[PDB]
Amino acid sequence: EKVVLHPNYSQVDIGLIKLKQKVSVNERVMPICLPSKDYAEVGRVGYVSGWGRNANFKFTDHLKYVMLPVADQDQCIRHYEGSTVPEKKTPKSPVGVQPILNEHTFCAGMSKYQEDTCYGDAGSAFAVHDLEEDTWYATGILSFDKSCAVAEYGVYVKVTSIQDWVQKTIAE
Amino acid sequence: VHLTPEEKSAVTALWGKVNVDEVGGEALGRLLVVYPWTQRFFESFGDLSTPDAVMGNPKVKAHGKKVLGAFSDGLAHLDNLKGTFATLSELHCDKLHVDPENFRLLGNVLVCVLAHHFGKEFTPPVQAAYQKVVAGVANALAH
Amino acid sequence: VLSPADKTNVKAAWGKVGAHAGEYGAEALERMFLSFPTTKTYFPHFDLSHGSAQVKGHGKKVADALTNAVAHVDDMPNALSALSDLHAHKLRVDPVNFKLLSHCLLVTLAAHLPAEFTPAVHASLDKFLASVSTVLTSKYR
Amino acid sequence: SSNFGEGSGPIWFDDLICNGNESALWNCKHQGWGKHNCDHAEDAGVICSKGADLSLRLVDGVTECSGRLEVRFQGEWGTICDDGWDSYDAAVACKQLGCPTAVTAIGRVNASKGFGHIWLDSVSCQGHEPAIWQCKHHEWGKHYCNHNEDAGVTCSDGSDLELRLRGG
Ligand code: HEM
Ligand code: HEM
Ligand SMILES: *[C@@H]1O[C@H](CO)[C@@H](O[C@@H]2O[C@H](CO)[C@@H](O)[C@H](O)[C@H]2NC(C)=O)[C@H](O)[C@H]1NC(C)=O
Ligand SMILES: *[C@@H]1O[C@H](CO)[C@@H](O)[C@H](O)[C@H]1NC(C)=O
Ligand SMILES: [Ca+2]
Ligand SMILES: [Ca+2]
Repeated sequence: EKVVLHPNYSQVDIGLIKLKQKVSVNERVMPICLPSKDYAEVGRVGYVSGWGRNANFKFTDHLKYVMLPVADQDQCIRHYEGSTVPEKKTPKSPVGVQPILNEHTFCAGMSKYQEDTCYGDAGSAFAVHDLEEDTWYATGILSFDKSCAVAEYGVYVKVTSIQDWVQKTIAE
Repeated sequence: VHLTPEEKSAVTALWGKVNVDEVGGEALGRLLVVYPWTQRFFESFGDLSTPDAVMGNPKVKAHGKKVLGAFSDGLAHLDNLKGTFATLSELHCDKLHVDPENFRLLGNVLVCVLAHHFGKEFTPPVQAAYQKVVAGVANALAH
Repeated sequence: VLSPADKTNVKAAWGKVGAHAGEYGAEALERMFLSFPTTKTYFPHFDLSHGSAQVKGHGKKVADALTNAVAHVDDMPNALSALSDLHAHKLRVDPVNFKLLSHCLLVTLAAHLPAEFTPAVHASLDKFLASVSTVLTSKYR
Repeated sequence: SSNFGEGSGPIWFDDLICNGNESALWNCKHQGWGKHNCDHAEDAGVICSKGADLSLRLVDGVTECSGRLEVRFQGEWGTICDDGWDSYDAAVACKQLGCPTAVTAIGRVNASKGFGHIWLDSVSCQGHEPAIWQCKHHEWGKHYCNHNEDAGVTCSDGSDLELRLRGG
């Protein structure tokens, strides 16, 4: 029906898609829940589904997922920018392009098998399974998918940062 | 698509000299080394961390022999690949949940192994024929 | 990601490639064109027949680019920045073609350097070619 | 560049202005105790003389002053990568071993690949440094070289080099 972008979409790589009619929720279609907490604490393993490219750079025919653990924030800016200080940051990305790294984004490294997210995986939720209440939460939304296997970290924008904006957008 | 008689003859001639007991194990070990996520399906094969451990694993060699035998079976029936690989595709899709792209990766790794084994005899024409063969095998083994 | 051991293996393998790099790249281009004809749509102005001088020159250029990437393995995005911009914007080459060319380069290296294409070296060269492809396909849109 | 790993804790000094004759590090002017526009990737590390225990030697050459060049770092012998190894580096090494420096070629004369570590890479000597480690070079052990690239020198007094054409 309509698409609304984040007001600061240069700093918060988020856009919202609204369907014409509410989708029929079943065993194959079901919304993820926006977290009430911050599950992006370092070491937490979330499942990143994706429809993006695979090891042959071919868009995957079947949906896949990986269990990427969130990495230390300082290690991630240091991996892409220079030294996590604005006056010494440099375009040090192992991939050509630079991710959007700020306080609204976290980073998840590759899994134990050196597998990561590639082109076309952006927009996929960093789904985190809360074992206490057995609910799946979109801890982050994959923003930097250009980290196929060269850059060690994929950049995910924190949903809790955008949670206030999206809820205000659902109202209208 | 139908494979031309010249391409079929080239594929058969090159496969006649393929060491069935070693080439398949080499290809499977190379797949597990280059693409370490494929080691996820062979966690029952023992140590698979070091590349030397992967290539020297007896279980990996035996399973590579079985995989290369399946490749030979699909080669003898190049015109009927889905029928010959229905059971294996069902196994991989349901019992093992192997992603179809892993089959294409193993086909490419097998082509690399064949080139490594045969030197300049793996000409670009016979490589194109073998790429068609492995693409057919992977498509018949997928979905 | 390229580990220091992987970088060492790639540097050694490309060093023993040495001066044969131009014809290695020409053979890799020929293998890509024959095995995967869909990659020929990006070369409509080239003579794509076997032994073509134009394909040989482009293979020499590709191998020189790969040599520069190997020499700057720690700064590959800067080494391939011009090529990244070119392939991503002017030519709009789809990344699957980059993976096909990487596979064909690996096949050429295996066929021409069988003694030095060990599984560890094969994995390292695959990782380096994936890094090259990712740098060149990063700006694709 | 935190080559010895990334440290932990508060960075104490940022811009230390030391001319050399200081009794301790916490005696230079600097700009504060804990005031720094740094990260933990900028932790400075040093290598000292009595710890490194450096010495140079030539192994597996046709003469006592030729062959593969091997440098000892922290009690273990290692070779030198030939990347960035040129005639100035060879001259510095030859004058360091204290034997004729009239002509100082590069490349091990007939030595095979060395064994163990490869310590120095891209040594940039101006030709006047007292030894090979006062020159500008990459960090000890930080390189992607194999032992096929072992650097060497050929210290000769411009007298035993002979050239001729044979077979024509
Ligand atoms: C690409 C062509 C392939 C062929 C022709 C092939 C063939 C076979 C054959 C003949 C078997 C034995 C079936 C049985 O024992 O009942 C098998 C099982 C299996 N395959 Fe494949 N395979 C291929 C690719 C792959 C790949 C790429 C993977 C993993 C990434 C894989 C993982 C497995 C596993 C885990 C088993 C069962 C192991 C066991 O029974 O102990 N296969 N496959
Ligand atoms: C590792 C992968 C690759 C490398 C190192 C590479 C390198 C190069 C280099 C050095 C040039 C010369 C550009 C110039 O001199 O201005 C070039 C041009 C070009 N590349 Fe690639 N390339 C790669 C992948 C590909 C692939 C896979 C394709 C197509 C399937 C492709 C299509 C082209 C085209 C169409 C040109 C223009 C040549 C011309 O107009 O004459 N590239 N590439
Ligand atoms: C490089 O050449 C030198 C000189 O011929 C070799 O050193 C000689 O080795 C033989 C052993 O076969 C000794 O008897 C000589 O006394 C050695 N000469 C000197 C001056 O040391 C050396 O072994 C060669 N290195 C190789 C072939 O790797
Ligand atoms: C955009 O940024 C401004 C200030 O940087 C902030 O006040 C505003 O809340 C941001 N937008 C949203 C939707 O939060
Ligand atoms: Ca400062
Ligand atoms: Ca060198």
